[PDB]
Amino acid sequence: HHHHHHMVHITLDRNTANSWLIISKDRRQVRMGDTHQNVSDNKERFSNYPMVLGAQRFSSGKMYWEVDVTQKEAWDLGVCRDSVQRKGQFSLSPENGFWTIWLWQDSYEAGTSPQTTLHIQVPPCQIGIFVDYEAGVVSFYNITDHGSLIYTFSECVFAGPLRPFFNVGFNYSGGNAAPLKLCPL
Ligand SMILES: O=C(COC(F)F)N1C[C@H]2CCC[C@H]2C1
Repeated sequence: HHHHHHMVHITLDRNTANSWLIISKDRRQVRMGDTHQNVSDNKERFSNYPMVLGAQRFSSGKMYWEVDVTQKEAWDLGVCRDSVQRKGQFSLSPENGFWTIWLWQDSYEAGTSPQTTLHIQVPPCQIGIFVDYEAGVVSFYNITDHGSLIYTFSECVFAGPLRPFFNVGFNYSGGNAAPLKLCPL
């Protein structure tokens, strides 16, 4: 792909984080803590899952960023509407305002309803995410495999401002403690 020139500097929004997340000082890395991180509750925080949003809001244009997923067993990545549900249980789907892929139990899937199997020969250590607001496109790229396409959501109905979306996953296994990291431009 040739989307690298639309690179944007994403930072994480502490106020949206689940209360167990630890966001680095530079707001570029997030991981699961082993306990509540001693913050007050607020209506923005994802309550049920280890999720956080980027601070940036996008309503036009083309945007690209990269995320490091090295040695994680489980995670979700993509974009979502600014007005997604924060509290209780929900599925990741375009109907609920999410355009995402994930790793879970040694398989990669796109967050369609129902979910779509992905065909990845080279397990990615870094994922590129491209959004074309006007075209209604969200695409995912395998940076470890020379930028190969993973998945394209097209005919997207955003229906609002978009925010970068992250889920570090639970760590029931003890094998999923590693952070998500926003990679330098
Ligand atoms: O955004 C989409 C589909 O495009 C892309 F995601 F593949 N949508 C929005 C959802 C609400 C109506 C049915 C669902 C279709």
